[PDB]
Amino acid sequence: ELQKENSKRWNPEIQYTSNFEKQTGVDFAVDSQGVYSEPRPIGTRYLTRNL
Amino acid sequence: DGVGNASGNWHCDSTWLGDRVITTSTRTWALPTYNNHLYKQISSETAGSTNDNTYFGYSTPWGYFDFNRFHCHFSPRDWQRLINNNWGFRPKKLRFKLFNIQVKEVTTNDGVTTIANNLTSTIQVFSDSEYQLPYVLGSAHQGCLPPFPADVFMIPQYGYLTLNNGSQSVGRSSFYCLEYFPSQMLRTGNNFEFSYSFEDVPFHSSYAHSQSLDRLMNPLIDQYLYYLARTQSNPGGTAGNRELQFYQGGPSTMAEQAKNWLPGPCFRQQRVSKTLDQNNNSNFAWTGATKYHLNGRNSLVNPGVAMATHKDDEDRFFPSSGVLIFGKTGATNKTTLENVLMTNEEEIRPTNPVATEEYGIVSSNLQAANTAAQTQVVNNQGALPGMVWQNRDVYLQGPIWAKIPHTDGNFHPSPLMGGFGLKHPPPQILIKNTPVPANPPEVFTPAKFASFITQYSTGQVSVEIEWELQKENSKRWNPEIQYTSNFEKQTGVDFAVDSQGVYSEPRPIGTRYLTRNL
Amino acid sequence: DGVGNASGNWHCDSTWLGDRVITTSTRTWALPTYNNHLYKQISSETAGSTNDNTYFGYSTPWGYFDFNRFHCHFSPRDWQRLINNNWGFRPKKLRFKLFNIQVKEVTTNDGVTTIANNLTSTIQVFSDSEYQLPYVLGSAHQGCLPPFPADVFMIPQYGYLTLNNGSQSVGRSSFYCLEYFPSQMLRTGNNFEFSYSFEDVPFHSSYAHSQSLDRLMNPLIDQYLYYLARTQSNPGGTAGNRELQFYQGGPSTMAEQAKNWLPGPCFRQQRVSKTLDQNNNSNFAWTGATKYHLNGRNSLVNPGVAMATHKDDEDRFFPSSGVLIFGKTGATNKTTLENVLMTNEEEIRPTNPVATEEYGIVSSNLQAANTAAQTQVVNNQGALPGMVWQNRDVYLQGPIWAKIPHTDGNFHPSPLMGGFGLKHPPPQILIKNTPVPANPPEVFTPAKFASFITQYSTGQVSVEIEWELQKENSKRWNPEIQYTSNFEKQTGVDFAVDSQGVYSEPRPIGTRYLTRNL
Amino acid sequence: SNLQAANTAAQTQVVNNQGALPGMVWQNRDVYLQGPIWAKIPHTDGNFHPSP
Amino acid sequence: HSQSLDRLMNPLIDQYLYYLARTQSNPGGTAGNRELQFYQGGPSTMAEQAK
Amino acid sequence: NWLPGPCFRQQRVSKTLDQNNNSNFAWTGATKYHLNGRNSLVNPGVAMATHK
Repeated sequence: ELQKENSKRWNPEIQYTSNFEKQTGVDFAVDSQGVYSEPRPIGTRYLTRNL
Repeated sequence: DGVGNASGNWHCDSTWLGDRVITTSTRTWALPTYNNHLYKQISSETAGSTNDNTYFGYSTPWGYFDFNRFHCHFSPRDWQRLINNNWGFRPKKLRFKLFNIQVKEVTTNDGVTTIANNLTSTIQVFSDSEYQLPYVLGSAHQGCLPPFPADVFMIPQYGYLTLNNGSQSVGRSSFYCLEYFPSQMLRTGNNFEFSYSFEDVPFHSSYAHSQSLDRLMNPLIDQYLYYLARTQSNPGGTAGNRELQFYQGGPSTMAEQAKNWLPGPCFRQQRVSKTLDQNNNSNFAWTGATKYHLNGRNSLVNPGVAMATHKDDEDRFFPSSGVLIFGKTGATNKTTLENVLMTNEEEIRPTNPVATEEYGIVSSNLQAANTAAQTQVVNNQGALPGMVWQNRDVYLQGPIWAKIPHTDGNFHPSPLMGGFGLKHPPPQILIKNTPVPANPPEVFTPAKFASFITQYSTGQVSVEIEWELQKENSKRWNPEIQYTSNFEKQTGVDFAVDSQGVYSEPRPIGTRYLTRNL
Repeated sequence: DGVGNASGNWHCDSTWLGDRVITTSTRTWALPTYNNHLYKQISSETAGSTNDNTYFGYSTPWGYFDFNRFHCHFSPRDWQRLINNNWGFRPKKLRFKLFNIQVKEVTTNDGVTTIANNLTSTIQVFSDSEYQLPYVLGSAHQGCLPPFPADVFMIPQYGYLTLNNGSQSVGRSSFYCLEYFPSQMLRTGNNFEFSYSFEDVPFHSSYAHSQSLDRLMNPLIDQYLYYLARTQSNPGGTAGNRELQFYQGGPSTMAEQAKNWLPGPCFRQQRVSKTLDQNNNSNFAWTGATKYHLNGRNSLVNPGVAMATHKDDEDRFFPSSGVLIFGKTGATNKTTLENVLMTNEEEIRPTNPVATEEYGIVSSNLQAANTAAQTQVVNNQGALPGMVWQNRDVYLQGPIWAKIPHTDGNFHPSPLMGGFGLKHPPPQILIKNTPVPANPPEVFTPAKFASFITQYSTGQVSVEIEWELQKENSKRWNPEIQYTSNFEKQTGVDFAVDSQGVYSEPRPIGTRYLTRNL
Repeated sequence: SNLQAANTAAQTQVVNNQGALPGMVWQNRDVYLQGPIWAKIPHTDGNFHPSP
Repeated sequence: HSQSLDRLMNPLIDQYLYYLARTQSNPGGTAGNRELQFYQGGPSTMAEQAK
Repeated sequence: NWLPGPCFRQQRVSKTLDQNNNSNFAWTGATKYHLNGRNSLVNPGVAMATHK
């Protein structure tokens, strides 16, 4: 069950995003040998809210 | 609904109806233009304040209405009725109105100022009934409806703060435009209205306990439980050798008896006397205070956990920052002791620990044949299974409610200044003058418009609340303590005006007069 | 409907409802008197402009409303929602209102200016819902509803141009009187309204392709088709004699494989670097530009066919006139490079050719035993059977729509600045102050009346649009690129006000963030 | 830590641990794509804010 | 959260509650003798305010 | 995921007279609380285990 956000913030928020520049491999994919890997940890607290 | 028609009447009244009381209030307000119709970023850089005082935020051109004080609704005679005859109370319903709107334009010239009516200007009002804006109420700010009904008041300016790193902002700072809401526009001849329901909340305790927590036994019978009395049986001299002796519950040894209930938590503060030749010759209002620490900043614990002010026979003492302090009539922001009014929470001495003393004593080691026992003083203590405690009182000139912060966990969410803690409190009402531009040039310019006509507005406001009463059901035989007026002659009446026309309140009035068996 | 009654409320909001989003906006305007209630003929003779700049037209006393920009309707947070979660969108319905009208008279005297209310003056509004007047919108003019809702704006003056021969007119030049239309007159207490339906139009592509057009094969298998590989079989030395050798589709030779689809058309422009010590020491902003030729005049190709800005690793380059350029906060009309904001169309590199490079190579002759082969570089190319291409992106601070010219033929009528091309666009709304003559003489004169009272008017405007969303349906396993805010500390917030009260937009924001398999 | 007087300076003590006090508000720990989802609360007589 | 717990006030208005500011009123030198002085909630003193 | 309960540590006393210290500490070295200027033995208090 999802709880949707209902914010009146005027300016844009912080969002989780992928890399933009060139690398040797893709994050969250396999390498030339067939091994899956996860680069970093990903949390959940990106949107904001008035305490 | 025109220029020559009133859109509301005056309603100031009180109606006691058994288990309910209904109050109604009406006042006259005035609203200037704030910030020149601009939003402005504010910071602590202008202040040159310290790291603890560092802040980053915004200021807006809107005002807001504030009636979060008991004297906005109760007159002193009504407060006396309530606190002398009831054990508890709480709010039920609210109703709000704005009527008889007037808008004026101001022209200054040659040092002569003129004022005329503007019949076609509007104002903008809305309620934040979904709690999307920062809730700025509930911080004990000035700008309330005045206690005396014949007084005219000025509406305060609205602003807020967001996250900062020094005098900087961070990527999580939020900016808010209030014009991004739906508002209702009012010319003269229009009015505004809304109603609200209070969620279910506990009654405020308007009583004092008439027993103490360590004296809940029968003083004539003994107990069937033993306690360790002696360890070194001394027959009279130094020849006392080891022996274990256990006693039986007795009336004289009230303390040496099994109990069932502990006192509440503590956060021990510094003691300060009302005698300058009793306090230490040093400045320790900040270095020796009680603080908390959050994100590299310090902040005074003010007022904090509800504790008793002083013990028996020690009324001249008080904690550094553990009481509410109001000011007498016409005081400055920087003031001495004979011009302030301090409260007393010494009616909760039966259950809550004294603020300036320690909680208790615990052990620190394990004694042996050749090691004496050791103890350690407990100057702070959180919740333990078995604890009971009271809350802080409310005053005729104090706050009514606070908004509980939306978090994952809280613990006993009573606001520490006193009042009713609400997850969905009465919403903020914001009001503004609609800008009227002066004459623009006759050739188009994209430059930002900045020439305006000076305006302000005035009108009437009313607010009405229904409260639920809890009546007392006591079998006390002898008479009780009651709040009462003076009997002897003075120069003036308390809670009235003087020869110059100034209203004043002499003392603070609490609620805990009737008693109750703990 | 009187002097003391508001005829509308404030409505600024957004409502996301699944496959639709509805936006609403309200602003405050001011309208001066233009031209002294006169129509005037204008020409390039006063300018002393060149043959290319020669023009002949008219100017009118009417103003007009303009909201053909995305930030008139979307706030930056809403634009972020839209571009981070959707593959496409398009407009559906429109609604327009004008309310709370106020008219004022201005008296100047002794250097003292006074302003009073005129309760019996009117204004004149109408919509050109049959498209009989020249459509002046859709040329990226200033005079829009401001991006920040708390800003007051001035309405622009309306005029148009017709056919000219130098600074002269010809027998086919058209003059237009706007009073020759039916309008609606509004005193204070009246309001105005109309609605419109958008014709059926394609969704805007809010995605970037994740494959390229020359890489649509399987990289493990070979083809069943041969291509000519060698012509002079060289066994290692200069003794190579004639021989025809054909190869088979291989993974290494991706380019040497039969395909099915060509890139789009091109109109190759000049390359300009962001390094002054990399650009040539000469002025070539006009002599070496890309132009078209129409009726003896030249005109810059600006911005023109949608092409990619730069190739890989070459982000410091850009075409001379092949991108959109906005200005930072508070810039003049003549400006240097560190005060402008340039866009990047490099996300259409998978299908569209780079702007500053050539299309391809073709042959020029017929080789023989004693004639070497020759080629020729193709710097321009129209449509060929097999071509696929993308359109230019839209920006939060760019235009929304354009009117397609009524002609006999067009080709892919997407407007070259970006947006939705419409044969029946939202009509122009024109507004004017009704003239109030001063006191005439007391003896009749046929001479033309020329004494008027100075007036201007102010009021509120609102506009509401409903958009249709196309949701994304992707099976990508790894995460996508998303527009995001800064994370570290700065002095101010992006898309907010500074300490002086000025709103500003730091960067341009496009729409192509999510991806899609070509 | 003490009670100051005319001839006694004030003293303090640093609080390195603290349980629940009336008035406290707090957040919980975040969850991660590669972390646990749930835990079983132990069957006892009392708990306090049983978030794992 | 986009606000902090010690910054939930309005930064333009003052409070109607006093706090103990000084104990040894120093007129500038070492001749400061005992005196109790109470202040009023101010924007600069965010920490010195009832919460 | 789970911590033990609260504590109010008390003095240890052995059932061997030649193991307990040669002194009377049934009141001076006890565990008390303080309420309105009076002291009172914490008896029995928070539920804790008797011995290890």
